[PDB]
Amino acid sequence: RVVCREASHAGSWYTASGPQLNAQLEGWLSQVQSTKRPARAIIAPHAGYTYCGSCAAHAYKQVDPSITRRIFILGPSHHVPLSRCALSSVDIYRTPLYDLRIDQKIYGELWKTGMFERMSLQTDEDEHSIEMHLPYTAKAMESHKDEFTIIPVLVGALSESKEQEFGKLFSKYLADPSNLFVVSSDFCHWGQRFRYSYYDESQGEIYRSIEHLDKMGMSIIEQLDPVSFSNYLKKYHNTISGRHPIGVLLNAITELQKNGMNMSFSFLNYAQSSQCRNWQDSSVSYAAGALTVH
Ligand SMILES: N[C@@H](CCC(=O)N[C@@H](CS)C(=O)NCC(=O)O)C(=O)O
Repeated sequence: RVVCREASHAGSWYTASGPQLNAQLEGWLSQVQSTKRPARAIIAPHAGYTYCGSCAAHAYKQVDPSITRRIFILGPSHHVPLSRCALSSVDIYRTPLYDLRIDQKIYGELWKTGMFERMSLQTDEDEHSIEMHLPYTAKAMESHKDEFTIIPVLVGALSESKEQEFGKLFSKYLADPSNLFVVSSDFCHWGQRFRYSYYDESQGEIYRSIEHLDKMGMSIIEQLDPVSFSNYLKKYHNTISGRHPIGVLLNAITELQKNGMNMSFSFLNYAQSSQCRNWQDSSVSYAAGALTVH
């Protein structure tokens, strides 16, 4: 049995040198003023750090490392035909900063729901959408580096009913101030290379239409409304890569509202990998945001 998941995208999606990566993350985090501490959930991108690291800092700066003790990371599956969610087979997730330990107690509880499959080590290491949050998490939590655990969850192509069921399942954990939910997603992938060319001419340039479409989705997320978000996906089919983890989060939020809790979500930074101006251009969008529970 292999006990460690190697940092299989280090050096290609982010800097492999621990000390240099540490300084790069520190630099991006220093440019952000914390406004939403202590975040109970964040939405953050999963592209290479050269493209999205500055944006992701706006989410990670909202984590209060003196409060958060367990960090769920829900990332969408890119390679495998997964219809449910999957849990890791290893005990430790490596990063160039320091290695992260999976919460064995919660992993046992989750497994006993019967709702999860077990992803192989090969599946685990092939996916990047969880790994891209490990260095940032390690950096955000370094002042308490030996006092927190992670709960990695691979999120497949969930049906609406599975988004509802997993949302209700995770809601009991979302209600605990010691827990943090990292919801991994990029926003619009625009261009012929993505077979996506939706364009609202009332917005002007293509990149402004992309910004408007993304921000329609971001505003719906801020309305805490999973049905509205599903309807928006059905209407425009925006290529939001973590739409299923987001659907899980929104259903968890509505479950907590039914239990009498009150919540607020705010997006804090929006960016595009480039600015599309003609039909042959392509770009990927990034958005960072935080959920506050009082
Ligand atoms: N170096 C990595 C990452 C490259 C990368 O991050 N590309 C951007 C687009 S310029 C991106 O957004 N990737 C994640 C996504 O498409 O959602 C690779 O070769 O795939």
